[PDB]
Amino acid sequence: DRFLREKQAKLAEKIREFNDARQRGTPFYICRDLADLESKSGDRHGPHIVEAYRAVMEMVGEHPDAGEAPRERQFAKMYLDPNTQSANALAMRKQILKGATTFLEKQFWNEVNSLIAKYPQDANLGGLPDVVSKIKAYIRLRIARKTLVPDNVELQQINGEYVWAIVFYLLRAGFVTEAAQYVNSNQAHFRAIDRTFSGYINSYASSEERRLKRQMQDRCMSEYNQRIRNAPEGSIDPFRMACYKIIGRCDLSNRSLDGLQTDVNDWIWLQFNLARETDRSLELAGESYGLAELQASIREIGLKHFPKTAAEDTNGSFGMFFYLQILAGMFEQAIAYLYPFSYVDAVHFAIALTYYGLLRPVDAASAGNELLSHNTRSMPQINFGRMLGYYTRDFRAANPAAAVDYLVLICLNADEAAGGQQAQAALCHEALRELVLESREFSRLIGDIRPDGRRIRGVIEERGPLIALDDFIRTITLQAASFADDNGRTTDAVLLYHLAEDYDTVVSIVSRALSEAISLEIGEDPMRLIPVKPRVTNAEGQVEEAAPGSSLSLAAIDDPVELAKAMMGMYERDHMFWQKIREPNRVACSVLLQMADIKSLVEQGRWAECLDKIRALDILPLTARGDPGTIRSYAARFPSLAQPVAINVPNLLMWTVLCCMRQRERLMMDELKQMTVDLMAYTSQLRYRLPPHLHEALARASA
Amino acid sequence: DPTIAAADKIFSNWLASQ
Ligand SMILES: [Cl-]
Repeated sequence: DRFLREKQAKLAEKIREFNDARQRGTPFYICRDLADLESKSGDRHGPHIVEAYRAVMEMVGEHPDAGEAPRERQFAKMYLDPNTQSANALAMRKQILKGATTFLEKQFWNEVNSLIAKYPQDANLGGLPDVVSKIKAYIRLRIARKTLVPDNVELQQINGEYVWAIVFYLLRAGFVTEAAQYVNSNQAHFRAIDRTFSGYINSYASSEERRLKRQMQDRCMSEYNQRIRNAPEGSIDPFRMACYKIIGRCDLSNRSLDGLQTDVNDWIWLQFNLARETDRSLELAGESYGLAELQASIREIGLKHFPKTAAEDTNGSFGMFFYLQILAGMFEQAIAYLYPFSYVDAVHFAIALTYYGLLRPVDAASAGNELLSHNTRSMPQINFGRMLGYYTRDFRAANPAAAVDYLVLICLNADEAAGGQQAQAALCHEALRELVLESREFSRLIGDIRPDGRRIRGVIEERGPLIALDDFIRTITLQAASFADDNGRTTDAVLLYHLAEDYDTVVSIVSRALSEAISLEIGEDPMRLIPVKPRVTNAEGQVEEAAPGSSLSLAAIDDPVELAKAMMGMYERDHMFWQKIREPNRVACSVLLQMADIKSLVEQGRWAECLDKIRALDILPLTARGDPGTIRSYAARFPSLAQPVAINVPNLLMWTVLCCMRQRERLMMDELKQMTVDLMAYTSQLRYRLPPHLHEALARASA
Repeated sequence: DPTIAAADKIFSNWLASQ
């Protein structure tokens, strides 16, 4: 769980680099990279998954040392073609076999070189050692180790060289041409021991299909039956049999290397080497062995030799079977088989494959299936969408950016090839929508605000190109905004409603939060708001390109007054926002700000100023001395006043009255005491629109 | 049958080598 948490971290960042590369057009090698990470994490099943990755590399054409890599989903159209009897299908099947056969030849060839490099003086090669020369050296070293053959078997020799061993191990290493031309370099010597073989191997090396001419195939098969199949034991060089099995595909019913010293990799190689696909409607029973039969073989080996659950596993052998299923292009089954043993590896390997288009996804209509299901055509499907979303719920709460990287990968299957082109893109949207509503990181996901009101694009809309992205971001903002205004999260609501360009609503929200703060008595603790989540988490020991004050998010605003000033500040400086705010609304907030200031003066202890700013409001009749008539003029204005303003008139009085009575304390005095009681007339005339018993508290503070 | 019987021999032997 701890070493795992680290593994998930390094992988998550690679998936970050991955998406940056896809968007910018930078060369990227997903399989090569994912393999490197897996080889450095030291799992027991590691090496098998590393091998599988590299097998897919050879299959797909991911060659970093040549700056060559296939385009995004280059095989989707080919692999996802439902018509199993199409040109696309036949080509896809061929490439799997070719890739696996090629990979398994390279695998062996590397061993040959390693063994030679381990014994240089013994190898004794010339100035420009050719492959044939290296193979002979490899045979020599095997001989010295007594690991070339099983005892009691004598091999045909020529000048001290086991000619058949040399031919076989050249075919084993994929050097078919060099095998044929080695025989041709020794025509006479081969003519003496086998007059027909040269003809067969030359025909074998001259074609793309690695097949013999029909006429030759008949002759080779007959000969193999009459002179080799049922011959006295030890009457035939074990390697010669092997060469015939390979060259002539003799005895496909027994795909094994009995007389030879072989391991599991030699067996696997033989299976792919002998496999052939055909465009012909029919094949002879004795020549019928392609990928379908090969896959069927691997399938049965799984049930018989390997575990399905993690409780049945012990030493990490499940990796071998996953590896086999990959070679065979049983991709959906391979991933489904691995998930229980290592869901992390399963998830990322599925990403690697889906990127190239080698993983059949469920359609959107059946997006509620278990990991592995089958479609109408009985073909295996992986629920890529759900698998990802499910995977991100191990860290989306404490790392929403990483979660966005994965959810975006859902749109890999959202192209013309997948079939459900736009339905898969819709799934990705909902996955991201449920992420935004579930988290409070709006400054990160949707965007932040600069002092002048300009938006700082969020992570999601920057990944727009990678998810078919207009109104989606605008939509999820409005709902996330309404959800915040209704649930009393004032700061989030202001952030979101501004991003949605609903500036008028923003003013109403700050007016309300500011109105509530003004109402509280002078003495209570100041009203505090929960600040929006910061857009960046600058850290100890780390650098902060994002300095405080550069955005609303990094302003740490938790005071309704400071909030109102900030938003009203930018809205009034730029006429663009201003004209989009209703006059009564903007004017109301302005009045509230004055009120908050008037309140600050009282709580501070400045009487002279209080009176002035209150007089400046021109809401109360405070220039009248005893005038009965003018009072009415203002009483009729009350209903016109905005709610959030009117609701604090009761508070104003208590301030205006208290301050005036204090002013009496420090003609002028008589006049001040006059208005003081004049307010007490203001209330009365409109007493059934203020609190019930304000007088008694008012007159009290009035001595 | 021979190929199937042979595969069993190679993988059984391989498993025991773990
Ligand atoms: Cl074998």
